[PDB]
Amino acid sequence: MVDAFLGTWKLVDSKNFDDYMKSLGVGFATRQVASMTKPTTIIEKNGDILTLKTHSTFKNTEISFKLGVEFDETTADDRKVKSIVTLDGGKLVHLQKWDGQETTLVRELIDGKLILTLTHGTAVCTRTYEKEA
Ligand SMILES: CCCCCCCCCCCCCCC(=O)O
Repeated sequence: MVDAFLGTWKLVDSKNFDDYMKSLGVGFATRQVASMTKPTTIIEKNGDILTLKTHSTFKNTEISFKLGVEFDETTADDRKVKSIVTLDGGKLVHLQKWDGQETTLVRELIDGKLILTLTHGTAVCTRTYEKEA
């Protein structure tokens, strides 16, 4: 179900990421470096466990989860959240909850590119990844 998302992906476009980070309370210096960073995202499965790595010259993260099963997560900006990832309309939807707040990280495939839409508050960021061979 999740197989077309699997592999290694490289950031090739970013819109409104500063808006998104600022909504989350990320400090100006972190936003400044992040705005010039191009992460690599690696999505792997082993049975129904998915592992999603984000690698960069600035911050690295890694999460493992089962679709539809809540997990604890500590984000790149150091939020401690309750998370769930599910498939919805063919999109990989990651919902994070903390302190009554929520953010969604939605991944979809369009013309072979991986489009990540990040929403928090009114901020909507779109980041595009292309697949590495
Ligand atoms: C990984 C780049 C550094 C961002 C660090 C501070 C903001 C983190 C915000 C939450 C995570 C965003 C992930 C964006 C993405 O995977 O392209």
